[PDB]
Amino acid sequence: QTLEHWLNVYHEGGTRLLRQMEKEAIGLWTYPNKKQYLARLRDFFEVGEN
DNA sequence: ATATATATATATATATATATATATATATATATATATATATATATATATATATATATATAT
Repeated sequence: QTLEHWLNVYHEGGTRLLRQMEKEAIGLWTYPNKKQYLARLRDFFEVGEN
């Protein structure tokens, strides 16, 4: 997974294509809002939100 | 491994706003038609006078 690939997918289609890709590809996550993504970051790096 | 209670994401349903078309209520104007009024002419009926057809009364 790289930025170029994501941009290509987006140019091919909107949010729906990326949501489908989430299911298609392993080891990937997406979040439509920042709070959940930051929660994932926290639980990955084992730190408090501060 | 399933129930049972939160949390998040998504979709649905509703409310607001505006644009466009249609329906309803009201008023007015118009036209048409109906009905009536008016005027004129003619028809019918009755009345009166004269003419035609027929008979009788009065005066001498």
